[PDB]
Amino acid sequence: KVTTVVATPGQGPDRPQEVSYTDTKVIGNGSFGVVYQAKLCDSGELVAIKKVLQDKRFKNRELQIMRKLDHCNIVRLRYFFYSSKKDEVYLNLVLDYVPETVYRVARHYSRAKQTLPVIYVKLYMYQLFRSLAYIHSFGICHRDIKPQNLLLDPDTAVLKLCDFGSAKQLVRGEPNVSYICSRYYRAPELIFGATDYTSSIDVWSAGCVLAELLLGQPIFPGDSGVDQLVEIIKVLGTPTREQIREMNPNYTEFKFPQIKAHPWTKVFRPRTPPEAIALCSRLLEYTPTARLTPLEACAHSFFDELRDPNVKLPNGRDTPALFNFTTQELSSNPPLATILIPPHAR
Amino acid sequence: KVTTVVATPGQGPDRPQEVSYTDTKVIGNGSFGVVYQAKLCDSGELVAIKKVLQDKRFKNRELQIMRKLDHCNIVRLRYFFYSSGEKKDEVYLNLVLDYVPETVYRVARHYSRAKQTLPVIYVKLYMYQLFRSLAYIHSFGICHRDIKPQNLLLDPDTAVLKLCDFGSAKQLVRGEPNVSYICSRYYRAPELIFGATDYTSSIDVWSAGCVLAELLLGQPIFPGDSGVDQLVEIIKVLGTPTREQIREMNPNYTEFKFPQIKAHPWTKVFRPRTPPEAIALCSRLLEYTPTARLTPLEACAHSFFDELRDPNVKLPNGRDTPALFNFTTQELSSNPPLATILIPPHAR
Amino acid sequence: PHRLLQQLVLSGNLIKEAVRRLH
Amino acid sequence: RLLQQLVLSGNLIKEAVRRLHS
Ligand SMILES: O=c1[nH]cc(-c2ccc(O)cc2)c2sc(-c3ccncc3)cc12
Ligand SMILES: O=c1[nH]cc(-c2ccc(O)cc2)c2sc(-c3ccncc3)cc12
Repeated sequence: KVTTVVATPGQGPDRPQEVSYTDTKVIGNGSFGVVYQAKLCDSGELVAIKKVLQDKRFKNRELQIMRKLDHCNIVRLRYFFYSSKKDEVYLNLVLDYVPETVYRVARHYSRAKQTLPVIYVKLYMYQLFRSLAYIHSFGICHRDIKPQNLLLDPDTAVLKLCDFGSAKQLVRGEPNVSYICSRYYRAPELIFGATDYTSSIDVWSAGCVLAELLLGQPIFPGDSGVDQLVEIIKVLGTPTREQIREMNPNYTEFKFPQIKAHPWTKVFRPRTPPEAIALCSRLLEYTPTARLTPLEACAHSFFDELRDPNVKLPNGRDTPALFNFTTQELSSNPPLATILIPPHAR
Repeated sequence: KVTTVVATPGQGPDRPQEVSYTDTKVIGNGSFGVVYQAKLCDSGELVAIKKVLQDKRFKNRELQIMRKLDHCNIVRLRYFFYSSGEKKDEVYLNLVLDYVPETVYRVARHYSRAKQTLPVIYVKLYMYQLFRSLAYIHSFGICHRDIKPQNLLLDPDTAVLKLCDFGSAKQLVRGEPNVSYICSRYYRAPELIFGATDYTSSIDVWSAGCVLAELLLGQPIFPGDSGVDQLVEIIKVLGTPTREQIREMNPNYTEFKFPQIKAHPWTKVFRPRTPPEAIALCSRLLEYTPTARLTPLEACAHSFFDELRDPNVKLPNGRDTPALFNFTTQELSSNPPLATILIPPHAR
Repeated sequence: PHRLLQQLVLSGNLIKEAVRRLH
Repeated sequence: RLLQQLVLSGNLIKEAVRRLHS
């Protein structure tokens, strides 16, 4: 069937308009809601429609958040609309469809017993850090960074961050739930029960993604909340009293056996690019404030090849847009712009 | 016992002057000449006097290069003067330098003897200052050509490093050929071994890379028994070069076929406890492709040096770090956008 | 470990218990 | 003397690999 709705532009404005779409099929079902794929009649362009049950006298966090965003590495909100079980209200997020994920790409190499080419590791991570730099600049923390939430256009290698269903605009002093983020990517402060954490939890999760791309498997595969810390301790060792205070000031453990960190160079297979390991060690820190900011990560030596005039994908194609920074995106450290934007890009 | 001579200031009115000094004692001999320690009568300050047999009417390269340099990380030329032996036309050039008591060589050997690895903080501090002095001299097109731990002077209290021995140094002019058999063997860049005459100042960066690796290993990374054996030691780590890399090293060299050897992993070259950023920096220095190596300024900006940019950093002896961020515009000439990294917030 | 974790966090025994599970 | 000759004759790498496999 062809389906016609009255919908509001994502950005917008903001004047409701008629939108028609067809070829509606389910591509996901969860405790959050349902996701459909569809085709826009006027355009031909494919879209994902995320349908969520909505408390009619409450505002939706994800919507409010999605409306603020416009960035080449974030999934675009094209439209939103409501339905109508009788008195029941659903909010529908109409998103640009993206066929692949970093998960399903890394899984393909992992099953073929091989590692993702270094160049893609640079491309995906760099675009990830950019999306973080952008959302963090509004004070928005994603709270669910993982490979499944990193969409990929397999031809252009454009990465788009998706799934803001856990996202929140963080306000200091106002506490946030600790049981958040997928377990494998959950920062240690969260496991320790922090309610006063920051956007740097996303950087930790970004480190786990990086490490995972390097190992061909999750670096910290905890079987449970407690086991997740066991897994972290195997690599980082136990945290110092000062690191514990920095993660959660309201947590005290007077007595515990101290364990030294495992060397980073032995965590990864011997041929792992040393610069990838070096970057990893500055993301996977216990001390939340010692982690690199996303912008700082973007400027790391590891992404130097991306700044080289002559860089190409293995498929011969040019790389996607990497250097189109905005003042919003650079706001945490505006001077870094002259390093992030190479001379050949101005 | 006061020795008095007419000497010319290193920088730089050019007007000659009577200079007196005392306590003249020999601190080193070699095929270059002699180095003395002495004490200036005029201020009590210690000096080194490098005496070299020199032949007019030919310029001394070392002299000309040294008269141009004024930098906290380069041994200062205070005066120079000529003297004569007694055997007709036997003329000596004397470089009067600021005396600096220790070397990176002597300090590393002390740690190696006591079966200790050099504390990583000192590795960052020494290397950073080395690259800073490299950026400085390279900005004039000057290539040192003999970077090695013995040529890095050290004040053991302040941890100030000063580059010295400009006896191999040369102002490189693109298009004008330079000699290949240069540098101390262990620190000699592979393009030099391949016979290149069209090389650049990136040969100092390779040598800097060998100093870094040595401080991490407690011994030389490439201890070749000969010129050919030097390439062997390099191949043991880097593997054989590609046809492209060979062309980058010396376009006038070709070898059609050769047995391929693969690189040894950087993480296995160093011991497990080696900081990953140190290895990473090293991997960006010890490259076959000379243009692929970091510039000295880029090297200064590498994350391995981030601890030095921390406002709270202290030397293990309790002292503050020396001046690290007083960059002039001449220093930043090759790359101003790097000032964002290089000069931290608290230092502006 | 959701109630277990909660108990470990409230009791001040998290690191002790994680270290034990390391062996 | 020897290094110069291997450079000029284009036999450096061959000779170095051989020496490594001694
Ligand atoms: O926000 C989202 N939450 C959850 C899912 C989801 C849920 C259950 C599954 O089995 C798979 C995916 C998706 S799929 C998606 C998307 C897909 C393609 N182009 C744009 C957006 C957004 C979201
Ligand atoms: O330029 C130089 N060449 C060679 C030596 C040398 C000579 C014989 C050895 O056994 C060791 C080193 C020295 S020592 C030196 C110096 C020393 C202290 N403060 C300032 C300068 C400069 C030079």
